[PDB]
Amino acid sequence: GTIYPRNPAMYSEEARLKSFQNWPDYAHLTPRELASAGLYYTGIGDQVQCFACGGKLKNWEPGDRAWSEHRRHFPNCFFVLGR
Amino acid sequence: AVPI
Ligand SMILES: [Zn+2]
Repeated sequence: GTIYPRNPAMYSEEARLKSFQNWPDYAHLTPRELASAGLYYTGIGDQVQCFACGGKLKNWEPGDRAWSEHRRHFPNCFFVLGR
Repeated sequence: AVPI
């Protein structure tokens, strides 16, 4: 194909959800919301990554939403643009 | 959030 995900295994929303097993207790966004927006836990801090574009997001602020941060910083992501 |  003409597009290719940065992380094929994290193609699955269920796989992405599992990656949050050790999501830190201070991190306020839910695994459900993050995984739905294409994001999985990198295992470092509150840093997540998109399976599709490979962009990383960290240092989440109150009022941040997963999708709106993903679209704001990585607008040309195929997952963002396919939503 | 902050992007990388
Ligand atoms: Zn993306």
